Amino acid sequence: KKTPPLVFYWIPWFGSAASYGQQPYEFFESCRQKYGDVFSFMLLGKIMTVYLGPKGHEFVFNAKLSDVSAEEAYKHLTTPVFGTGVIYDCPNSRLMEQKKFAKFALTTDSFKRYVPKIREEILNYFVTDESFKLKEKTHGVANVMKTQPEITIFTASRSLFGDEMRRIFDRSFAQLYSDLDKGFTPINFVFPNLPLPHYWRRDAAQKKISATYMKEIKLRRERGDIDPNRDLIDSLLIHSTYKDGVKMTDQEIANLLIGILMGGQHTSASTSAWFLLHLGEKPHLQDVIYQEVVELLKEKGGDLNDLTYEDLQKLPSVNNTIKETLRMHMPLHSIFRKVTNPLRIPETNYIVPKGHYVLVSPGYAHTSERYFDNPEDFDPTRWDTAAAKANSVSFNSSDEVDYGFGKVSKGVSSPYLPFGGGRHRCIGEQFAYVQLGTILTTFVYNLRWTIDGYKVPDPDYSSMVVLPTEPAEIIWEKRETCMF
Ligand SMILES: CC[C@@H]([C@H](C)O)n1ncn(-c2ccc(N3CCN(c4ccc(OC[C@@H]5CO[C@@](Cn6cncn6)(c6ccc(F)cc6F)C5)cc4)CC3)cc2)c1=O
Ligand code: HEM
Repeated sequence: KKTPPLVFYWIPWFGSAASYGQQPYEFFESCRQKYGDVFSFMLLGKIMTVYLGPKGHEFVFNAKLSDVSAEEAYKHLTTPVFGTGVIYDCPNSRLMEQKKFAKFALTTDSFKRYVPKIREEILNYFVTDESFKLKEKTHGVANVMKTQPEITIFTASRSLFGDEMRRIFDRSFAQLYSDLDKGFTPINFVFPNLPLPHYWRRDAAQKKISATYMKEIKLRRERGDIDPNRDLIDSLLIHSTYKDGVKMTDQEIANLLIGILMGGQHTSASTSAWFLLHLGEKPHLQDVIYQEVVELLKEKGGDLNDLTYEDLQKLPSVNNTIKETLRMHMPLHSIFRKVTNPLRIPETNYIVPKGHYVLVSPGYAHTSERYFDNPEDFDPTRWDTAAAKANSVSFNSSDEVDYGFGKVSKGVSSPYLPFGGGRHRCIGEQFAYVQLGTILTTFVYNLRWTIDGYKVPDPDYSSMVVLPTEPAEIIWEKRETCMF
């Protein structure tokens, strides 16, 4: 009566890892139907306490700074991958402000600039890459698991870092990111640093990529032109001063960029991968977006005026599509807080011993039939003339709160929380809809793809983000054959 019911573990230290590791939303539901909303289950030595539904969103995201802590849970996943000093390798208050700094490059004025850039890179890929080669080919097959992470990393790189850094990638140093990218695996949670080639190439890579950003930060500064609020590198050059007057070192700034680049790239890659495969099973939907985009362009020329950020606003169908994939495949299937003081689940007789791991999964409610009718059908129409990414789209108090990076909703009690809530809330929400929006609109305008006498592959949950199975590929044709 004082603790949540810990459950059976197939092999004990191993715990429920396979059932949960194989499918969390299924595993969660099986327990719910005979224990209720909260229950514990052990995993890799660490036992896991879960709270399902909106109320579990409140108890976790809105937990006091003293009761839980995300630094503890994420430290080894990120630090060895990004670097020291920043993001979970520092007090919470340092993290909060590092958000404030970064947000200055994620504003409406930046976004208007980012869209043409982001589109321009996509068009580079359509031509130069073997997957498409639109200039010479009219048919094609694209492995979305290859293309999307490359398109996402090139688009993010160009928007947030600039054109000098995007030209540096055209080289072998591209490799260094593949090596650091491999370092970013849930295998870190338990194995942070081992002596085999993987971990060495990963530490080496980090230090060389950190140097690359340090040198560009250096020159961009001394050269003396950091004036346009061009990007994320500019905004950290001018804002990197904490409350107390302490100032981030340039290596620390460099590690933050790496953190944010890889952080944003993985999540956004999944979602673009997923709405390509899903849009491919239902090509009817692609033509909905295509008609809407052409009607917006108006009378002649494929586009009367190349599509802008403001225009991206006027396209509910594009935005509704992004909301549906984030519902059906929230890249982050489970979010953790390590418990630092015993917690008294209210409207309950439970204490969560200190030292347990607290797991919240908005994705469950997203996939849940208890909260969405026909939850496993890809139907973006369910968003009824409501294309907003977020608002207090659910109940309880939704008044505002400031944790040090801008005022944010107090109430997190919604079934749909793809970007989370509370202090660790995502700051990249609007950058994603822009980036993904531009990828989507650029894709349908030039290509019409399909899905090979089949339907969407089963998701793999064994990595950072929820990704598709190995033979994941779309077969494209051209909506207009002659353009160069
Ligand atoms: C079946 C055999 C079995 C045995 C074991 O072999 N087995 N096999 C396989 N598995 C297996 C494999 C994996 C798991 N994982 C459980 C834990 N999951 C996970 C996912 C995401 C996480 O997020 C980390 C942070 C959160 O915020 C981010 C992200 N972000 C938000 N916006 C942008 N980025 C962030 C923030 C800000 C930044 F600036 C940067 C950032 F990055 C980073 C944390 C944890 C992964 C799956 C479980 C089981 C097994 O159990
Ligand atoms: C669809 C794409 C994205 C999704 C679904 C997403 C989702 C989330 C979620 C759920 C969290 C909360 C994690 C937690 O509570 O522990 C989060 C945090 C965060 N995200 Fe994102 N994110 C996305 C893209 C981005 C991008 C593009 C950036 C940067 C440009 C970004 C930066 C962050 C940061 C800095 C945090 C805060 C980490 C913390 O407070 O501990 N995310 N994101």
